[PDB]
Amino acid sequence: NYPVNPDLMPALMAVFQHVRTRIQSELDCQRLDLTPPDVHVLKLIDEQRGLNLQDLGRQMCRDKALITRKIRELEGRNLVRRERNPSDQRSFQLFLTDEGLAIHQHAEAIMSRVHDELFAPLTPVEQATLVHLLDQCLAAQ
Amino acid sequence: YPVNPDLMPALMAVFQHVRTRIQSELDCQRLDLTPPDVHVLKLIDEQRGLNLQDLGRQMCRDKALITRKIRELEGRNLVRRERSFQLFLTDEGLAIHQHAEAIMSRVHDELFAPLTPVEQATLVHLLDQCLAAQPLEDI
Repeated sequence: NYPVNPDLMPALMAVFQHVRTRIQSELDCQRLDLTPPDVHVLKLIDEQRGLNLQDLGRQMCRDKALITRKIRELEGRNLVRRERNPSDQRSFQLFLTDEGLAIHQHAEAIMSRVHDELFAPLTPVEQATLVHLLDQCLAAQ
Repeated sequence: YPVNPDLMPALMAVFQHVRTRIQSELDCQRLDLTPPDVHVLKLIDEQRGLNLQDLGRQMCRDKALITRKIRELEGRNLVRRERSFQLFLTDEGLAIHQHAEAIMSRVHDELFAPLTPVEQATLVHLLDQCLAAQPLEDI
């Protein structure tokens, strides 16, 4: 618990803003009509076939009400589909339509490209130092 | 230079932590706002005369979604509109915004407090590094 440097909050926020700006710009130029949260959601559904709406919201630290609307949005765009769960058949399983999987694979490709561009100016040690300091802030909360 | 696999996840984790803390704090102070609202109010305050299209660009969200958010903030008497329409905070908007601002700095202070003064200064340098490549050119 030491005094807080005044430049930190503004500096952190400028990085967050620069990242979403650059990502959005590359997403829009490939005309995917997706935002980072959408890409995030498709990625989680693909990596866990049969993912549950409840588990989706939990993994993302978001109220179910929010997650349901986003899913509703993606379903309305034919990127996501829901099907009654066979097991306890009281839940609903999430799956990517063929279009959703395709758009997810392309969005991810541009994501890793933007990531490389954003952190390239940083040496391997500078990056690891950045990860470590960020990690220490969180671990002490 | 290879890209560290844990860097974006670390940044996203910090983003998530800040968002949930701000939300929680806003709920405790009963300001009836979400983190995105705070962000919107901050951009309008710091860029006087901002129009719907610019706000949309900075939020990285489409005009349709941004239009709805502003209509809600107008109905709540926090924002007012005035070839393009400029956005201004109302007196209530300025005050609510100032509340959010205090909550914002408190959340960031708790996040950074555990770091030593040297770790903080170093964090700032690394963060400055993550910003757009070498620009400056006066000649």
